[PDB]
Amino acid sequence: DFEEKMILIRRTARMQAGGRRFRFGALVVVGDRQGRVGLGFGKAPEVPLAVQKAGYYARRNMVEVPLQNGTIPHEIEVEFGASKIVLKPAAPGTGVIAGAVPRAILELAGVTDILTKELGSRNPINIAYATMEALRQLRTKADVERLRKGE
Amino acid sequence: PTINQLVRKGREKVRKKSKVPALKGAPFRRGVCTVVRTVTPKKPNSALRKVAKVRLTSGYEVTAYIPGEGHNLQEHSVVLIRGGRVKDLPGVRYHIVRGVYDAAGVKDRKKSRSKYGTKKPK
Amino acid sequence: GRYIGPVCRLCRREGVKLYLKGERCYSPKCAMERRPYPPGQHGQKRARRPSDYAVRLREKQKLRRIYGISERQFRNLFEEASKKKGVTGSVFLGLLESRLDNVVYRLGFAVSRRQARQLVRHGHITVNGRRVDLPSYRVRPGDEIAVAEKSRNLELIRQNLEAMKGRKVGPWLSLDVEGMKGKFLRLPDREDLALPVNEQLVIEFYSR
Amino acid sequence: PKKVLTGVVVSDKMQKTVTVLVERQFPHPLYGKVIKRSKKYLAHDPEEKYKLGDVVEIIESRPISKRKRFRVLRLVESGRMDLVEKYLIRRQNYQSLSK
Amino acid sequence: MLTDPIADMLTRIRNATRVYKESTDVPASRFKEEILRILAREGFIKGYERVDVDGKPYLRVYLKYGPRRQGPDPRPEQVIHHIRRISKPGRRVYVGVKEIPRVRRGLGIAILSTSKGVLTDREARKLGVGGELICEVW
RNA sequence: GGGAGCAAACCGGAUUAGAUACCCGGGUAGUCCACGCCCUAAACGAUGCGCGCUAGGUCUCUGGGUCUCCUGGGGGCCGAAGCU
RNA sequence: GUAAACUCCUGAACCCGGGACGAAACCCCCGAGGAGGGGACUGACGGUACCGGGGUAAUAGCGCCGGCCAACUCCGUGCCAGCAGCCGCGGUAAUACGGAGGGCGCGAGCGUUACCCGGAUUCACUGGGCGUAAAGGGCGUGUAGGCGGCCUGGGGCGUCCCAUGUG
Ligand SMILES: [Mg+2]
Ligand SMILES: [Mg+2]
Ligand SMILES: [Mg+2]
Ligand SMILES: [Mg+2]
Ligand SMILES: [Mg+2]
Ligand SMILES: [Mg+2]
Ligand SMILES: [Mg+2]
Ligand SMILES: [Mg+2]
Ligand SMILES: [Mg+2]
Ligand SMILES: [Mg+2]
Ligand SMILES: [Mg+2]
Ligand SMILES: [Mg+2]
Ligand SMILES: [Mg+2]
Ligand SMILES: [Mg+2]
Ligand SMILES: [Mg+2]
Ligand SMILES: [Mg+2]
Ligand SMILES: [Mg+2]
Ligand SMILES: [Mg+2]
Ligand SMILES: [Mg+2]
Ligand SMILES: [Mg+2]
Ligand SMILES: [Mg+2]
Ligand SMILES: [Mg+2]
Ligand SMILES: [Mg+2]
Ligand SMILES: [Mg+2]
Ligand SMILES: [Mg+2]
Ligand SMILES: [Mg+2]
Ligand SMILES: [Mg+2]
Ligand SMILES: [Mg+2]
Ligand SMILES: [Mg+2]
Ligand SMILES: [Mg+2]
Ligand SMILES: [Mg+2]
Ligand SMILES: [Mg+2]
Ligand SMILES: [Mg+2]
Ligand SMILES: [Mg+2]
Ligand SMILES: [Mg+2]
Ligand SMILES: [Mg+2]
Ligand SMILES: [Mg+2]
Ligand SMILES: [Mg+2]
Ligand SMILES: [Mg+2]
Ligand SMILES: [Mg+2]
Ligand SMILES: [Mg+2]
Ligand SMILES: [Mg+2]
Ligand SMILES: [Mg+2]
Ligand SMILES: [Mg+2]
Ligand SMILES: [Mg+2]
Ligand SMILES: [Mg+2]
Ligand SMILES: [Mg+2]
Ligand SMILES: [Mg+2]
Ligand SMILES: [Mg+2]
Ligand SMILES: [Mg+2]
Ligand SMILES: [Mg+2]
Ligand SMILES: [Mg+2]
Ligand SMILES: [Mg+2]
Ligand SMILES: [Mg+2]
Ligand SMILES: [Mg+2]
Ligand SMILES: [Mg+2]
Ligand SMILES: [Mg+2]
Ligand SMILES: [Mg+2]
Ligand SMILES: [Mg+2]
Ligand SMILES: [Mg+2]
Ligand SMILES: [Mg+2]
Ligand SMILES: [Mg+2]
Ligand SMILES: [Mg+2]
Ligand SMILES: [Mg+2]
Ligand SMILES: [Mg+2]
Ligand SMILES: [Mg+2]
Ligand SMILES: [Mg+2]
Ligand SMILES: [Mg+2]
Ligand SMILES: [Mg+2]
Ligand SMILES: [Mg+2]
Ligand SMILES: [Mg+2]
Ligand SMILES: [Mg+2]
Ligand SMILES: [Mg+2]
Ligand SMILES: [Mg+2]
Ligand SMILES: [Mg+2]
Ligand SMILES: [Mg+2]
Ligand SMILES: [Mg+2]
Ligand SMILES: [Mg+2]
Ligand SMILES: [Mg+2]
Ligand SMILES: [Mg+2]
Ligand SMILES: [Mg+2]
Ligand SMILES: [Mg+2]
Ligand SMILES: [Mg+2]
Ligand SMILES: [Mg+2]
Ligand SMILES: [Mg+2]
Ligand SMILES: [Mg+2]
Ligand SMILES: [Mg+2]
Ligand SMILES: [Mg+2]
Ligand SMILES: [Mg+2]
Ligand SMILES: [Mg+2]
Ligand SMILES: [Mg+2]
Ligand SMILES: [Mg+2]
Ligand SMILES: [Mg+2]
Ligand SMILES: [Mg+2]
Ligand SMILES: [Mg+2]
Ligand SMILES: [Mg+2]
Ligand SMILES: [Mg+2]
Ligand SMILES: [Mg+2]
Ligand SMILES: [Mg+2]
Ligand SMILES: [Mg+2]
Ligand SMILES: [Mg+2]
Ligand SMILES: [Mg+2]
Ligand SMILES: [Mg+2]
Ligand SMILES: [Mg+2]
Ligand SMILES: [Mg+2]
Ligand SMILES: [Mg+2]
Ligand SMILES: [Mg+2]
Ligand SMILES: [Mg+2]
Ligand SMILES: [Mg+2]
Ligand SMILES: [Mg+2]
Ligand SMILES: [Mg+2]
Ligand SMILES: [Mg+2]
Ligand SMILES: [Mg+2]
Ligand SMILES: [Mg+2]
Ligand SMILES: [Mg+2]
Ligand SMILES: [Mg+2]
Ligand SMILES: [Mg+2]
Ligand SMILES: [Zn+2]
Repeated sequence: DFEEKMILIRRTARMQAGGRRFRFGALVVVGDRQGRVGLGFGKAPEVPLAVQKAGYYARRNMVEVPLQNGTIPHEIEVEFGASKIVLKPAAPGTGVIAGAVPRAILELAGVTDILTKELGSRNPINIAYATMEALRQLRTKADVERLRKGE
Repeated sequence: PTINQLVRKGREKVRKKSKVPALKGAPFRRGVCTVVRTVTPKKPNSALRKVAKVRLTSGYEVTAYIPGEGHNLQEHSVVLIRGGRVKDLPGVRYHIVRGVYDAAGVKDRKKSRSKYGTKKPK
Repeated sequence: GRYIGPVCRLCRREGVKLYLKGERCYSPKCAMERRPYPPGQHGQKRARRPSDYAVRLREKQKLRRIYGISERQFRNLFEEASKKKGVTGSVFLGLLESRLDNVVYRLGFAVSRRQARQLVRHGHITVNGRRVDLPSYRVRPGDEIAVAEKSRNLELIRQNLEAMKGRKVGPWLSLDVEGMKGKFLRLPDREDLALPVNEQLVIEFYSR
Repeated sequence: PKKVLTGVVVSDKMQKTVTVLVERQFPHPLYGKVIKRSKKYLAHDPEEKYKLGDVVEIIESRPISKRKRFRVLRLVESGRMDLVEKYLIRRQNYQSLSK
Repeated sequence: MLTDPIADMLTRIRNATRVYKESTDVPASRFKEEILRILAREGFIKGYERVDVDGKPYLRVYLKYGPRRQGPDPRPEQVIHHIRRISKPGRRVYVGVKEIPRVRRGLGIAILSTSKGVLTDREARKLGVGGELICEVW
């Protein structure tokens, strides 16, 4: 249904008498390009099954994104423990200037104009989570004046 | 470090040092060969490589690599130094510029010939 | 000096149909439709996953190949398109279609964007009654892009213009098949143009 | 024009002259924090009416000597040795630095 | 000894809200009132009142909070997700009218102390003045 | 100045390929006191000082109060939120 | 690889004709030696720019193609020869060495070396830290300095607004 795309695949390992058995990792983003976006990470003894699992887990953890005409409502400096990322809105015709990771996410988010920067740890996995939790925290004048309403 | 600490002690300006004292901050440095030789490479690899000590117009005396297969440098050959480390040969910070001065370009070489001072054939 | 050389190989690389040539590109092949795959010994081998860079690159080169214009020029414009307020993406395209040699093609006087340049340099062209040979020329709005006095009677010009009548062209353009004149009504527009290229991709490419 | 500033007298030992200490404050160029800074001026006192611990106003004036280029304009408020002490103590500690 | 009472208050509001207190207190001050007034008058807190604690003047600040949420940890929304003192005693921060921050693209606020009184960021540009960037909230 | 015990160095015994050691039998400076130097350490919570604010459960040391408890000041453990 | 040949079309170069702007004032009469008017001289560049006519298909390189990083196969070579910015490649089956084919990237340029800022958020004001990763002083006392609670009033140095000068 949605646009499917993954950031990284990786083969981990685990020692064991006689040898080292492997698993594969898959960081996958899913998005409608209109607001819905989600991210999954799945592991499985083979690549394809791994991408599938990631695709599945991804379709679970979804999130809306308050796009104000291709852009974001307001900047945010969310730090995911070790990693830190900075989203910042921009005028149209700017395009999405970001690293491989937030690029993949923000794009499927249907975002098209936004400048960013990955301060702190550059770890893909954590940079990914950071971006998600980042978006999950965006707000519009609506939700805002809605809270300063308390009606 | 508190602002006041900063107001006083301040921040320490970095300053890096020249990876290559070819002196004069020059792009190149003429010099005369003095010990055309053949040294064994670093730990992981192995293949007697062509090097030569040079007395420079800058006063220093340094080793530099000879690029390409085979060469023509003797004890008194004049040559132009380029500079460019060699991860394989510890201590070599420079490179011979093939095809300039007594340095000859690679004979019968078709690809990347420019990096070796080799005219285009017929 | 411009491109010169096998152009249909470009048709094949970008994968998209590049309407550079005249008759052929509408025949049973812009080179395409017989060899839809890229040039070279491979091309028809299992295609490899493309990097973000591959994309931003090609989508950029695809636009450049289209206007068959130099890298130095193409770039000096993108930056000029940034200084100007207004969507840099669309604006850059704007400065492109305002390019004289291109006007000549969009006005139908030429079969190709390339034969358009030729006509221009050789001076077969005029703009407000003044010969011009620089394909670079930035055509302002409201300009009599007419055929040269001498040039009027000529196998090609006549032939191209003849074939041109009836065919309504360019929402921002005004063809006068009568005196072989034409006018740059106004700078084009976002949707007035149609091209196999997401301009945002080029913006992202030139961020590095 | 003809700059004028205020400061305490910290010396009167000279003939027809006094040393005035003037503070001045301003934000740090890079760190903002309003930082203090000061400077002694040799002022012309053609009667040594002004004395130690006096706060005064000295004005940019015609060169009187090698260092003297300000005449004392008027007494702001007499007696403030407390300030002089700070400056004298600031000095005292210098002894405890050499080797 | 307390170095800066203002940041303390902001911190008292911050630590209070993190646990979802109905309200907390803080020693009285003409200045502190103004900060609360603007803070409440902008919908960040319900209000306040000069309560008393053992003959000691305080200002009980009544906190505001969002509704309950769904899913794991129904931890409600915060009305003040972010409060932070800017111009510290360790380094005062003064600004010209032009400099004043846009704060979270208009969504946020930023109290300034000025020769016209205490007033939010937009207010300063409104009546065209500048002053000590006290802090900001959103 | 003092010197019982212990004990670097030292001597002998044993072990070992060797044993300039671990074990054993001896043993000096020292360890003790006065006055004076030395100023180092895993001088370690490997966590600078002061202040304010943010659940509780239990254990203990020490003060005050009619006291299955209340209220200060310390010493441990378990743990909210939160941090890492 | 439409690439070539071939067909047709245009016409850089070259040939011929014409050929500047830049130059109006000094000066000379009218007026008065003023204001005004009028009259004349001077071009190195240069027979150059440019205009008009005739008119020939008319140089292409250099870097790269293991990952960063766009671009793959064949042969030679066998830790040799050599590559290399970092990671690393070569020890019979190398897309990393060398040549070729093809490909990618720029183009009268392409690469190389040097230097500066960037990336470097790695001297961190913006915008970093110090239990175990580099980093709390062995502990106190205290000097200068830095910083400091609630209320009322004076001053207006910092701070702020305006005008003006300068920039
Ligand atoms: Mg994994
Ligand atoms: Mg499944
Ligand atoms: Mg599941
Ligand atoms: Mg965090
Ligand atoms: Mg975490
Ligand atoms: Mg952190
Ligand atoms: Mg980014
Ligand atoms: Mg970064
Ligand atoms: Mg220094
Ligand atoms: Mg190097
Ligand atoms: Mg030479
Ligand atoms: Mg060459
Ligand atoms: Mg250039
Ligand atoms: Mg003509
Ligand atoms: Mg940029
Ligand atoms: Mg950049
Ligand atoms: Mg000032
Ligand atoms: Mg001084
Ligand atoms: Mg003198
Ligand atoms: Mg004198
Ligand atoms: Mg001393
Ligand atoms: Mg000293
Ligand atoms: Mg000494
Ligand atoms: Mg000395
Ligand atoms: Mg009060
Ligand atoms: Mg700050
Ligand atoms: Mg005794
Ligand atoms: Mg004795
Ligand atoms: Mg004894
Ligand atoms: Mg004994
Ligand atoms: Mg003995
Ligand atoms: Mg014996
Ligand atoms: Mg022994
Ligand atoms: Mg043994
Ligand atoms: Mg022995
Ligand atoms: Mg011994
Ligand atoms: Mg003894
Ligand atoms: Mg001794
Ligand atoms: Mg004792
Ligand atoms: Mg005794
Ligand atoms: Mg005694
Ligand atoms: Mg002594
Ligand atoms: Mg001691
Ligand atoms: Mg020490
Ligand atoms: Mg310990
Ligand atoms: Mg501590
Ligand atoms: Mg402490
Ligand atoms: Mg309790
Ligand atoms: Mg118990
Ligand atoms: Mg008790
Ligand atoms: Mg009682
Ligand atoms: Mg204790
Ligand atoms: Mg104890
Ligand atoms: Mg306890
Ligand atoms: Mg927890
Ligand atoms: Mg032929
Ligand atoms: Mg024809
Ligand atoms: Mg013909
Ligand atoms: Mg002609
Ligand atoms: Mg000519
Ligand atoms: Mg002529
Ligand atoms: Mg003439
Ligand atoms: Mg003149
Ligand atoms: Mg005249
Ligand atoms: Mg003259
Ligand atoms: Mg006369
Ligand atoms: Mg006359
Ligand atoms: Mg006259
Ligand atoms: Mg002439
Ligand atoms: Mg002439
Ligand atoms: Mg002539
Ligand atoms: Mg012809
Ligand atoms: Mg040709
Ligand atoms: Mg031809
Ligand atoms: Mg090449
Ligand atoms: Mg290259
Ligand atoms: Mg490759
Ligand atoms: Mg490579
Ligand atoms: Mg590559
Ligand atoms: Mg490279
Ligand atoms: Mg060989
Ligand atoms: Mg072989
Ligand atoms: Mg082979
Ligand atoms: Mg091999
Ligand atoms: Mg190869
Ligand atoms: Mg080739
Ligand atoms: Mg270039
Ligand atoms: Mg270059
Ligand atoms: Mg330099
Ligand atoms: Mg640098
Ligand atoms: Mg970096
Ligand atoms: Mg770095
Ligand atoms: Mg560093
Ligand atoms: Mg870094
Ligand atoms: Mg700094
Ligand atoms: Mg750091
Ligand atoms: Mg350590
Ligand atoms: Mg300590
Ligand atoms: Mg230490
Ligand atoms: Mg120590
Ligand atoms: Mg010490
Ligand atoms: Mg003392
Ligand atoms: Mg002292
Ligand atoms: Mg003090
Ligand atoms: Mg104060
Ligand atoms: Mg003070
Ligand atoms: Mg009162
Ligand atoms: Mg007050
Ligand atoms: Mg009063
Ligand atoms: Mg006051
Ligand atoms: Mg003032
Ligand atoms: Mg005013
Ligand atoms: Mg102003
Ligand atoms: Mg001004
Ligand atoms: Mg002015
Ligand atoms: Mg002005
Ligand atoms: Mg100006
Ligand atoms: Zn075609």
